[PDB]
Amino acid sequence: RLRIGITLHPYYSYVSNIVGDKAEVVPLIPAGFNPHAYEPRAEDIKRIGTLDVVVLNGVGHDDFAERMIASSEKPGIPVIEANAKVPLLAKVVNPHTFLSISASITQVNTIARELGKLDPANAKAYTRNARAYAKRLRALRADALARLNKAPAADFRVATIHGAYDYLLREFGLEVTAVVEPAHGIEPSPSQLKKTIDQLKALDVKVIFSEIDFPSTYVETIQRESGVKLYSLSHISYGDYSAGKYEEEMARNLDTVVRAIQESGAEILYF
Ligand SMILES: [Fe+2]
Repeated sequence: RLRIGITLHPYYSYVSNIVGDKAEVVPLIPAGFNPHAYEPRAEDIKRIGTLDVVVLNGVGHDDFAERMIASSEKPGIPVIEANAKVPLLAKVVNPHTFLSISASITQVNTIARELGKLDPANAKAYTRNARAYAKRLRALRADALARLNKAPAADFRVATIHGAYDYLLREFGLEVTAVVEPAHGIEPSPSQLKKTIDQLKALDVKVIFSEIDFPSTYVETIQRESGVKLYSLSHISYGDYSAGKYEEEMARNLDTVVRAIQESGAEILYF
């Protein structure tokens, strides 16, 4: 029987939906911890010794896992690189591939394929379940985009605190004008925040996508100084691990974006 290690919350959703009850899904770090903050611990490193495989993002969102494997009782534990077939943006790679439907479909497939070689007695079911999960994801996207009447206007500029939504917004045909955090998971300095606030003003940035999971203080200040409309998105990293979390949280993100586009594209009449 298979014991599969996962690093982030969406990967628990991918692996749980591929295996069903044919394997155990084992989170590497505890639920409740912020994966950006998490500093490898003794008990967590010992757990790797109980695993057979570890499913990694490996593009910059689980470096802690690559480190905790090297100090484990299994330094040469079979590793699955979930983003092996995923086209990335932009040495500076955005690791938030999991906050995109098409990028998730490629990761689910890569995972089910590689798990199939490790457990050949269940490769049939893993392929079978990956097609089932993908269908639920394609429809999730389809329904969100079916609620969008008009495409955003030429002047529809968007900004985000965390550099996590470049992949999500790509599926709407949108680009992020500005990211408030200078580097991934790095809080800006007051000098940095003043320049960002100055750039959102110069470029007439319409909406700002803040964090639901681990919010920032400086958000009210950005909203105050620039008059930009605030909307919140989920990195899918807070609380409990579950099979449904990814598709649950993701559908909300897709409707927040649909809401943000429609709330700008508000049509009036007469006189
Ligand atoms: Fe992140």
